[PDB]
Order: sequence, then structure tokens, then C-alpha cells
Amino acid sequence: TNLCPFDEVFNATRFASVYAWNRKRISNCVADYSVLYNLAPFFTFKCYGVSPTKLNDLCFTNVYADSFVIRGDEVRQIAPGQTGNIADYNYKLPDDFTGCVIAWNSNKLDSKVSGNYNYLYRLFRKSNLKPFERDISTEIYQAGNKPCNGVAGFNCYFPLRSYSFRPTYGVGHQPYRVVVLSFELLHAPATVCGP
Amino acid sequence: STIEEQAKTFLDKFNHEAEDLFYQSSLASWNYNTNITEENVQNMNNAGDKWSAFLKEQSTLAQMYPLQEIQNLTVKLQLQALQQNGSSVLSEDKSKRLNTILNTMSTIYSTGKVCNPDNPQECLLLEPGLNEIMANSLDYNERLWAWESWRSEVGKQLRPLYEEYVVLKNEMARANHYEDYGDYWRGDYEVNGVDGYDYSRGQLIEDVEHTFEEIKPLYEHLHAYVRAKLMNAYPSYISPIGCLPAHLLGDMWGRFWTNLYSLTVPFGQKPNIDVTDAMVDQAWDAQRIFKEAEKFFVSVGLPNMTQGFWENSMLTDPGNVQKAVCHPTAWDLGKGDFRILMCTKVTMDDFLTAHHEMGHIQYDMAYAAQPFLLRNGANEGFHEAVGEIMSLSAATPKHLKSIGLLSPDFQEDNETEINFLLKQALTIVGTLPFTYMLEKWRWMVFKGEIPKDQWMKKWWEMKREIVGVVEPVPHDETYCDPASLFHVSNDYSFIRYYTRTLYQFQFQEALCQAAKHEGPLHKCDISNSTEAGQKLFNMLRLGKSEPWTLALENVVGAKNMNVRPLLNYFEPLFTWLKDQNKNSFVGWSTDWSPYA
Ligand SMILES: *[C@@H]1O[C@H](CO)[C@@H](O)[C@H](O)[C@H]1NC(C)=O
Ligand SMILES: *[C@@H]1O[C@H](CO)[C@@H](O)[C@H](O)[C@H]1NC(C)=O
Ligand SMILES: *[C@@H]1O[C@H](CO)[C@@H](O)[C@H](O)[C@H]1NC(C)=O
Ligand SMILES: *[C@@H]1O[C@H](CO)[C@@H](O)[C@H](O)[C@H]1NC(C)=O
Ligand SMILES: [Zn+2]
Repeated sequence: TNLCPFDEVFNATRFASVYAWNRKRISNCVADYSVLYNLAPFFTFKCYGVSPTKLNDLCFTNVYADSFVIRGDEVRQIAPGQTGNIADYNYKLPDDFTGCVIAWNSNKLDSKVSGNYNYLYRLFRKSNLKPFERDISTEIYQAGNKPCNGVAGFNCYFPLRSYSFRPTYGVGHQPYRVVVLSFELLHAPATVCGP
Repeated sequence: STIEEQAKTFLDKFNHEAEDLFYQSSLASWNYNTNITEENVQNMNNAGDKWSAFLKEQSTLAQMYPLQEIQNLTVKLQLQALQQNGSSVLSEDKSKRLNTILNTMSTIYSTGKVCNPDNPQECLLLEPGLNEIMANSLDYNERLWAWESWRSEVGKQLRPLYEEYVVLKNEMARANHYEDYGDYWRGDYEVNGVDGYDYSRGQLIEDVEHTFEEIKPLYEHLHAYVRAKLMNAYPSYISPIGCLPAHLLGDMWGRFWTNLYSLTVPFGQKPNIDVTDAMVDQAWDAQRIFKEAEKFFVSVGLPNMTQGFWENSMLTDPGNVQKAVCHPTAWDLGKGDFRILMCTKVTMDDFLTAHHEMGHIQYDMAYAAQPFLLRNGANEGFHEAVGEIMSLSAATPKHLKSIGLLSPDFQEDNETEINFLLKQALTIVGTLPFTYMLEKWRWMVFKGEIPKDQWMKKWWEMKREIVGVVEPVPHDETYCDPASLFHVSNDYSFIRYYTRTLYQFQFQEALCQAAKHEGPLHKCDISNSTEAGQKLFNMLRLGKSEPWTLALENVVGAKNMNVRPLLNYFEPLFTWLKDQNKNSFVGWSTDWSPYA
């Protein structure tokens, strides 16, 4: 009768940057989604593959607990078959993605007057992202026809930008915290069913 | 790689950096505006200087992209906006001299004072002494003294400064691949690279002249009417055939004829439409006014104001300790941060200006998806025209009856309509000749058609020819009367006030062609009409991403500025004036002067 640790993830003091989005592997416990199914302390919940209307009777192999914080208007980009800044340079979801996504406003926490330069996201990239890939590179992006020599100059840019979150943005620019619960199931006994 | 690909990333970086810096500068300016303290001034100066330095450095960096090898219209427009040299092409000594000249001219204009002899202490500034004297006093001698004293105690400090400013600006414009500074200003309407929607920089003068020529008869009739009323006001000072003296046109410079309304009421037995009493009676505050404005804008399909607008904006004078400027303004800080700053009062004028500022906010909100360099109106006349069309729509008696503010027993008759159209014409018609005349004089002075030793001699010639305004006191060449105006001495373009006055009347009727209006054009209202709202939003959402000819065509179906809808609007007053002018003479003689 082990409860999966869903309580300590949602109310953490801080989440990492967009390009350093946090992952947690959860197995061998019991997870009950009926706690948040009919409580409504969040703002947005939507998902694909599994119907939330009492489908926890099935068995899954592992649970991924992806978590990060982004801009509000970019919450649309966390979805299968989507293209954009986040969907090309930060985080790309599979076309047949199965799992749930919960997004809620975090203006009272992540917004500071005169900016909150603590959240980073990639702006320029040399290619696109394969599904479920990580980017922790700090290499200078080359846009011109000359070597960058490791310094910012003509046609040489730093690929990371910081959100300047301040409590006077519009709803689109205000910080939104996103948690993606992915139910990974393969050929396995799949002890993580969540009765 | 391709040069456009080398420029796309540069534009992306510039956008992502300029958004934050512009937000910082705007926030600092807003903090100064809502709270006047020394630390606020220092912070705003620091933020503005940082933003300006970043802009100049980015422009210098961008000047290295060859525009001749780029074909995408949006990228070409953005890089053309970012590649301007500005005044940096001028030499450092010349640039410092120009900045000193501009600062001195502004300081002289905004600091000088006027007082009669034997009163060296009690000397009045421009406001609230000169403006109130001009707009309220009916004494001929006092008005003449105030006019001549303001024009003689200021123009002397402006004439040599203005000559040096003209020389420096002309050489700066010539050094930047322009014929002259007038061409630099006309370059705002220039369109190139688009097939079938092109515009030449020299076509603006031709279009303005054509429009004024076809406007002329209405202005002649209105001038005859105003002249007859003024002659009845002054029994032995205005000739039945002469022009109008410049010191009798309401305000200091005669830009607007609004203050003449009290002397030109057609039917004085019927009071104007003043609804201040109904505003006060029903316990109505600023919040209620803005909710009504929001409902009016919602009724046509445009979105509503967000929560941030309600939380952050300042819709009431703070009073107590805080000191704030009360000039209404719609602030767009960016990143979904919209505000309105105004000292609301319970008056119909505030009711209309609330709709004006809310239209400004809606138009700013419309193109928020465009890149940073294209987040402005198509040209310098669209934005205020969109502002004014909302007030025109909301000022009709039908709308005021649709909000439960007037008694249903009130029935509109022809007398009230004549009064309303005359009041509108005393502001709309009475400023087009002045705007066109001043812009023409400045254009041809920059071009060099007028030698310096003849400047004033030409300036007052058009006053006799175009505007039909005569000089009360003879003037020598040493005077610099045109420089006494606000815009000319602060290096401001002054033609935007012309095209706007036409553009709005093209939009209005177009929207009324989707509202299925039946009857005259002076009573049309776009409320409760989704088609008109969609048609307007189609133009608003484009911003500066397209040539203004396409934006105009997307609404009115025409590819050029036109004035026929203005005459269609003023047809009833035109017919009334034609009927009333059976005995009065239309026209004026230039050689007539009050002092002979
Ligand atoms: C205005 O500024 C002063 C000093 O800068 C400060 O003490 C005061 O709290 C400010 N007012 C508001 C409403 O923030
Ligand atoms: C310019 O590039 C944009 C890509 O953002 C494209 O949508 C547009 O069609 C292009 N226009 C031209 C004229 O190349
Ligand atoms: C002015 O702009 C042109 C290109 O628009 C550029 O070649 C020139 O260097 C600029 N002037 C200065 C002084 O940099
Ligand atoms: C603005 O209009 C939308 C309609 O989509 C509505 O949902 C929202 O509640 C409105 N805003 C307010 C403050 O009522
Ligand atoms: Zn305005």
C-alpha cells in the first residue's frame, strides 16, 4: 500500500529551467488520480490516450513525472504534433503521445519585480529535436560564414535567453507551471496499475 | 548561407532583446508619470539612455546587411526600419550644435513669458494666461496686444536658431541620400517593391493639392458664414469683403475655430446636447464609464479588456500626496501590459475621450502578434483616425438612447442636427487649410524656393491666398511668427493631421455600408453590428506588415486617399450654407488689410 510520491512534486519550492526540465521515474507504488480528478485546485488539465473517467484499472510499467515552467502562451506547444519555439528548441512530444498534462498559473511565486532572470530557454538551434531528448550544451551558435572563435561577435549568438518574469505581464506572458505525467507501458508485468 | 537567413536570426535576437529593454524604459516612464520624485527621474533617464544606446548600437550593427540582395518583403521592411543612420551621419561638432539648438529652441518656447510695460513682475506664461485670454476675452485691443507681444517676445529668439536648424537638418538629410529634409519627412508614405500598390514620395504633394482643390468650396462657404457672424460681432472692425484677422480665431494661432461656436450658433433658442446632469444624477463613476465603453466595444465583436488593465491602470486623479499629469494617454508597455492614464471627471467630454483612448488600446491590442519592428499603424494617420471613429460612432443620439441615458421623449429635429454639424465643421473643416498651408510653407522653405530674406513675406502671402487670414499689424523680416507654434519649434511633422481628417471619413461610411444604415451619414452608429467590427479588425490586425494602400483598400475599396465621403457627410450643412449665403459674398480679396 505504497502511495506514489505525487504530493512532494507539485508543491516544490522551485522547478528547473525549460531546457533542464526535471524528470522523475516512478514505479512499484499506488497512484490515485481521483484526488485531483474532482478537486479543481488547478486551472488546466487535458490529455491523450487514456480517458480520465475511471481508467486507472489498467496496468502500466513506469510513470514519468516531467515538470517545468514556461510562458503562458507556450502552454499550447506541449501537445503531440505541434511546432513552435518550445516544440523545436526546448521540448518535443511524440506524435502518438499517451499521458496527461496539467498546467496552472504561478504568478504569485515565480514573478518578481524588476525581472526574475533564473529561468533559461534555448532560442537558436542548428537542427530539430528528436522525441525525448536533452540539451545541456553551451556552444556558440554559428549563423554566418566565419568561425566564432568561442566569442560573441558578427553572426555569433549565445543560444540561451532568460524569461524576465515580472507580476505585471499579461495572461499570455505570465509564468505557467506544467507537469506531464506519462504512463509508459511495454511488454512487462506492469506492476504500476494504480487500483 | 543566404543573406536573408543570416538576417532572420539577427532580427530574432533584436526582437527578444528590444522587447525587454522597451518594457524597462516604458515602466520607468510610467513610474515617473504616476509618481514625481527625483529617484524616479534618475531611473527613467538611466533606462531611456540604456535603451537608446542599445538601439543605436544595434542599428550600427544592422547597417552591414546589404538590402539589395534580400527579397522577402517583411524582412526588407524590418531591416529598412533598423538600418536608418539618423543624425549620426552628421559630424560630431555639427551634431552637438544641432542638439544644443533644439534644446535651446524648446526651452525658449516653453519658458518665455509675456507682460505689459510697468508690470515687470506679473508676467503670464503661455498657459493658463495667454490661452485663456485668447479663448475668452472679446476685447479687440487686448487680443491684439497679446498676439503681437507673444509673437514679438519669442520669434526674435527663434529666427537665427531656426535658420541654423534648417541648414543643419538640410545637410543631414542630404548626407543620408535624400534630396532635402522635406523628402525625408515625405518618405513615411513612400511604398516600393510591391506590384500595383506603389506610391511615390512626390505623389503626396499632388494628392494633397488635388484634395484641397476639390475641398475648397465648402471652406469658402464656411469662411463666408464665419465672417458674417464676426462682422455682426464687431460692427466697425471687419470689412464685408475683407479676410479674417489672425487675432480673432479663437486660440493663439487660429488652428481651430472651435471657440467661435458661441458666436456662430445657428439656432440659439435650442440648447446643445449636454448630458452632464444625467451623468451626475445616476451615481456614475469612472469605473462605470469604462465599463460602458467596454460594452460598446464588445457589441461590435472586438475583445474586452483584461484583468491587468483594470488592476494597473490609473482612472482617477490620486490627489493627496501624489502628483500626476492628467493628459489622457493609452500606454502599451508590451508583453500584454496595456494601461490608460487619465484624470476622469463626470462630463460628456470625458465620456467621449474614454472611447477614444479605448479605441487606441484596442488598436494597440490588435497587432500584438506582429514582430517588434512592425507594431505600429500603417502610416502616421491611421492610428488617430481609428481613435476618432469610435467617438464619432458613440456620439450619436441613438447610442445615448441605447444606454438609457436620455429621456425617450427627446426627438431629434433639423435644428439640432444643423447645430451639431456646424460644431463638427468648426473643428474639422476649419483646420485643413491651416495644416496644408503650414506644411506647404515648411516644405518649400526646406526645398529652397523661398530665400531667407523673404521668408515672412511668403509666409503671410498664403495667409491671404489659401487660409484667407489677414495681419492686424504689419510685420518686418526680423520676425519669426511661424516658429512660435508648438510643432515647428520641436521638430515635428505636421501633415499627419491632414490625411487623418480624411481617412476617418473614409472608414466611417465603409463600416456603415456593413451596418445597413438608411439615411444621412451624420447619424450612423456601428454598435450592435458584428460585420462592421470584423471589417475594422481585418485592417487593425495587419499593423505595419503591409503597405498602407492595401490596408486602405481592405476597408474602403480604394487605393488612395479621398475626400468625397467628407463632402457626403457635410452635405446637409453644405446645403444649408448655400441657402443662407444668398446675400453674403463667397471669397475674399488678398490686398485688403485692416491698417490699409
Ligand atoms: C512615490 O514615490 C515615493 C518616493 O519615491 C514613495 O515613498 C511612495 O510610496 C510612492 N508612491 C506610491 C503610490 O508608490
Ligand atoms: C517571407 O518569409 C515568411 C516566413 O516567415 C513567409 O511566410 C513569407 O511568405 C515570405 N514572403 C516572401 C515575399 O518571401
Ligand atoms: C549610412 O547608411 C549606409 C547604408 O544605408 C551605410 O553604408 C553608411 O555607412 C551609413 N553611414 C555611416 C556614417 O555609417
Ligand atoms: C471577456 O469576454 C470573454 C468572452 O470570451 C469572457 O469569457 C470574459 O469573462 C470577459 N471578461 C470579463 C472581465 O468579464
Ligand atoms: Zn488620440
